[PDB]
Amino acid sequence: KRPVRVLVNMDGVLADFESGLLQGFRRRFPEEPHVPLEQRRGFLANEQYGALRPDLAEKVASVYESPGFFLNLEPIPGALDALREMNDMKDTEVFICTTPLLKYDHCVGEKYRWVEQNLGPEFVERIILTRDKTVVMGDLLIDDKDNIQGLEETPSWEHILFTCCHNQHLALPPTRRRLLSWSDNWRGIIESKRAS
Amino acid sequence: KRPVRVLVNMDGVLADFESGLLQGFRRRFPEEPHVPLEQRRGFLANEQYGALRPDLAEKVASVYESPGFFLNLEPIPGALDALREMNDMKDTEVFICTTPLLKYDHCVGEKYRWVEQNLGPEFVERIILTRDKTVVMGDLLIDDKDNIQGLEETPSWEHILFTCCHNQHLALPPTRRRLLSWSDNWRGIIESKRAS
Ligand SMILES: O=c1ccn([C@H]2C[C@H](O)[C@@H](COP(=O)(O)O)O2)c(=O)[nH]1
Ligand SMILES: O=c1ccn([C@H]2C[C@H](O)[C@@H](COP(=O)(O)O)O2)c(=O)[nH]1
Ligand SMILES: [Mg+2]
Ligand SMILES: [Mg+2]
Repeated sequence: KRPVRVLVNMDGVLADFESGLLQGFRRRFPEEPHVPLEQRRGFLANEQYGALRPDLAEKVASVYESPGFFLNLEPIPGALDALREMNDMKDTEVFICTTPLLKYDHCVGEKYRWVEQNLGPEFVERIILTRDKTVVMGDLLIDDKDNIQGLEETPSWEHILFTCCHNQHLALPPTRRRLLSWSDNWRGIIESKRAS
Repeated sequence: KRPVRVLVNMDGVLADFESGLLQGFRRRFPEEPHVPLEQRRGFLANEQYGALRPDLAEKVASVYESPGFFLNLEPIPGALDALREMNDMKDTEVFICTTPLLKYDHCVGEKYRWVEQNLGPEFVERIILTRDKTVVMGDLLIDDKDNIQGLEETPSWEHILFTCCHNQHLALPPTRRRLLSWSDNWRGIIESKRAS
C-alpha cells in the first residue's frame, strides 16, 4: 500500500567528496604525503591523514572547509541518472539526507546550491539536513558511512551501505546489505521493502 | 522508559519572524500599507499583503529574501530560557526543526548562524532542516503553523500549536492542544507524553 520512502545520502553517494578532497589536497599541498583513494580506510579522511602525520589532519580539513569545496564536487558516477529514475518510480518517495559540517559556513548553503545545480530545483525541496539520521523516517537509507548512530535505537529504515573507497575493505555481517555502485540493483532492493 | 523527543520549530517559536518582517517592511516601504501584527491572519504573510494589494506580496517577500533578515531576527520572548531549560531536562531530547525558503541563498546559512549566536554551538548540532516535518520522528512538534502537511499520513509526533499573531484567532477543535507562550506550561505537556 504505502509508498517506499528512500533516504539517499549526499557525500559519498551523490557527491564525490573523496575525489574532490584528494584533488584539492594535492593542488593545495603538493609537497605533502597524500592518501590515494584505493588506500582510504575509515569514514573520516582527516583522521587517516592525522594518523599519517598529526598536522595533516588540519591541512586536509582546511580543504573541505574552504569556500567552493562543496559547491564544486563532481557527481558520483551514475548518481544523477539513478536518482532521477528513482524519483520517477511510482509509489516511491526520495529525500536527500545529508550531515553538514559543524563548521557550517561554507557547507550548508553550498550543499543546497549543489543539489539545485546538479539535480534541479525539484530536488532542493527534498533536502533534509541533520546530524542525526536515526530520527528521519524512511524505509531505506543509502549511505556510505559504516556505523550510523543517533538517538533512535531502532531506526525505521534499513541501512544499505553504499560502496566507497573508504568502506570497500570493510567486512560486514551478511545481515548488512551493500550497494556496490549505482549500476548495482537498487531497484530490487526497493522492491524487497515494498514486499514487507 | 524512552526519553521524550521534542521538535521545536524555529520561525514563530524561537525566532520572531513576524516582528522582524513588519519592522523591515515599514523601514523599506515606509509609504505602503502594512498589516499590524494584531491583524495578521494565516501562516503566509506574503499572501495577506498580496490580498491587500497584489504587488505588496513581492515587496514583503523581498524583505525576508534580503541578506541579514534571518540572521538578525530577535528571539521570541522567553524562548532561549525555555529551550535551555528543556534541553537540560533528564530523559528529554530537543531538536530544532525548521523549513528553509526555496530561495535558500540568504536563508539556510543565516539560520545556522542564528542558532549559534542566540543559543550556542551545542544547539547547532540539533538543527534539522526539512520541507516535510512529518518524516521527522519525535513525540511533540511545537510549531506555529496551523496545518502541517507532508508525506507521512500519521506523523509520530503530536503537534502543539504555538500561539503567534497569525494563528491567535484560529479556532481549533478541542483535540488540538496549544502553547499560549513560553510562559504556558510546556513542562506539563512533555510529562503528558512521557505518561503514554
Ligand atoms: O574526512 C571527513 C569526511 C567527512 N566529513 C563530514 C563532511 C560532511 O559534513 C559529513 C558527511 O556526512 P554524511 O552525510 O555523508 O554521513 O561528514 C568530515 O568532516 N571529514
Ligand atoms: O510569509 C511568509 C511566512 C513564512 N514563510 C516561510 C519562511 C520560512 O522559510 C518558513 C517558515 O516555516 P516554518 O519552519 O516556521 O514552518 O516559512 C514565507 O515564505 N512567507
Ligand atoms: Mg556520506
Ligand atoms: Mg514556524
